[PDB]
Amino acid sequence: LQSVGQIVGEVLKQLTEEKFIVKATNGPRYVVGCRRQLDKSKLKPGTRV
Amino acid sequence: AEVKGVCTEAGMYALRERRVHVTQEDFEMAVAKVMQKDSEKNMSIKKLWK
Amino acid sequence: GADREVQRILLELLNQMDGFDQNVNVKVIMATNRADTLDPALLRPGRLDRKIEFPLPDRRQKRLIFSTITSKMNLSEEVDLEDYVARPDKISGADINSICQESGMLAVRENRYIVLAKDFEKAYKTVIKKDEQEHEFYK
Amino acid sequence: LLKLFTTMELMRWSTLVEDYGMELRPATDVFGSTEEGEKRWKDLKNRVVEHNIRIMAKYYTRITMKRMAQLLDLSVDESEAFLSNLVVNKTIFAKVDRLAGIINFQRPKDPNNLLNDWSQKLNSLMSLVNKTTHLIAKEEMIHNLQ
Amino acid sequence: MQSGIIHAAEEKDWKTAYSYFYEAFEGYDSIDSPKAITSLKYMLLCKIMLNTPEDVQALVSGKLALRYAGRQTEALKCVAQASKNRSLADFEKALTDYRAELRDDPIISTHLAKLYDNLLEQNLIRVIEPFSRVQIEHISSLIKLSKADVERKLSQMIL
Amino acid sequence: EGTSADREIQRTLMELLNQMLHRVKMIMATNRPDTLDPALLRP
Amino acid sequence: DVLPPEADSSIMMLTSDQKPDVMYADIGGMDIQKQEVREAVELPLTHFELYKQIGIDPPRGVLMYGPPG
Repeated sequence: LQSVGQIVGEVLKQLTEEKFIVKATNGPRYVVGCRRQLDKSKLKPGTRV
Repeated sequence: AEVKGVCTEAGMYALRERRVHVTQEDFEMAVAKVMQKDSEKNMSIKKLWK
Repeated sequence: GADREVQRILLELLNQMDGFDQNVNVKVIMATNRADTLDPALLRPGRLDRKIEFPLPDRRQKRLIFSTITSKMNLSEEVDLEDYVARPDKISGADINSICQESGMLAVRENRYIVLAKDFEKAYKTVIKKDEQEHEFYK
Repeated sequence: LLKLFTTMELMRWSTLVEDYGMELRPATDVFGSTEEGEKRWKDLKNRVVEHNIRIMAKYYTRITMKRMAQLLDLSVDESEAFLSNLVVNKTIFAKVDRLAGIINFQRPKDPNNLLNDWSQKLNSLMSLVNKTTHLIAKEEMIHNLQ
Repeated sequence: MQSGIIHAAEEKDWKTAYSYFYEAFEGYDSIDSPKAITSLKYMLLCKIMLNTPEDVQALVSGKLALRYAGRQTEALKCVAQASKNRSLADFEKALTDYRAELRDDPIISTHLAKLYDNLLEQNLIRVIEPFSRVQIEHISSLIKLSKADVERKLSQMIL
Repeated sequence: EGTSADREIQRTLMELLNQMLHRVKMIMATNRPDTLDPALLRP
Repeated sequence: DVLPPEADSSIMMLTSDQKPDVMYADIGGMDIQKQEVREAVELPLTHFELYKQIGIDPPRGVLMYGPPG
């Protein structure tokens, strides 16, 4: 009940430390922010998100 | 294009000796380098046709 | 169809390397194992104005390669790299590296970190790999 | 022995040898004195010296070479050589003024670092006084109810 | 030999310099010409300058480099051992002992002098790192040189 | 100058050759070494 | 706000991770090839004033051909 599904996409460019250009597969491409508990270094182009 | 490459290679040879010169020697060497024709050397395939 | 698509790839490459909209500071390097088959238009001073050749190592280059590889490597005092360098063959850099590498593994299996001349001789034979059984009438 | 080598205090090698030399007088190594390959006694002496160096570097800023030697149980020159070897190995930081023998462990003090330390002291003071005023408010605000 | 000399002098490609010197040595040995000991000396000098003196003795104990053995290779052996031990005093002792071979020959003397200066610089750095104020006398005693020479070298380094 | 399919196969070889880096060991299996490309057989 | 040009390139350059670990010195000999490639793609980008003062378009483009290995 208190869970909701996320949106699968793929990074395209590590923009400014907080901004990531992520292409939602079968859809548009956004610029999005990264939540607190994550490895920005781990996040690299082509990684799923 | 080959002529422009000849000029470029003559300039490159001049640069090789930290120079600002260009001379007949450099131009001739550049011509030889740029027009590197890969011929055939068996001489039999060459002399088939009298 | 497919070969025409390949030709269009080639033509786009030519046109981008030297076309109407000239580039600046976009230096390009390309490597191939067979320079004869390449298109005569993508060999034109202005697009490929160097055409560097990478011949098989000469005696001197063989010596330099052997020195550079046998560095960072414990080596026996009885080894004569001069013999291997002088022996005229067609050994390339990759197979010289393979000679040294398999001599190393032979020594490891022989329980020894300092390779001997027997170990090299073995590696040299196993890399030269001289093909034989050539139907002799050809000679 | 293990307690001494895990506690943070200097132990003089002379006292340790007049205490625990029993080893080989028992066990199988670090012999008090024996065959050359197993007279590691010198290695143990070096370990004691290194532990003393660590303790001094932790708990000093300016130790004269004379005092350092007479505390480490080695000549002044021997201690100088050992300390130089440690410094080269980068295990310890210590700058030796040999003109007056003024061995100093104080790393160069950047003004940035000094003022940052002062500001950190101020921040800790303010947080501590805030917590104390909260606790004392509770204290008086309970007891004066009686 | 000339190509090896040029490579050694100009671009610091000592590997190629040694290669060319060895080619010259093979040629001169095959001819049986007297001008092979110079090539052997230059090969040993290249080996030393490569910061791998351990191989100089191996090369000296070679298949071809035995007929020319003598003071010419003894001097290089002494220089190699001095460099390997980083003993400036023994280095200078070998230089003065074999002044005839190591010195009076420019192509080798200049390189050996440059190596001497570089080694002196490195030793000074190593011995001065564990300090913040030292007596030039103490440094000179540590490094086995003279006070005036160490002072002049230190002044040049500082400048 | 093989056929279009042959050139496609050569391109596939060529891609494999170039892509072929860390802790990825490789075993081949074949009944013929004659057809093998000299570059693909390189040590 | 306009994003930096070619964001979403779909083609990625070499980051610090890739950075092949090979020197100019970890290559036996090859003085000629090293010099040619350096003049083609290194000297023009490092010291361009040297080329300009001579009045040359740097030789952009270089082919490397030879037997495998």
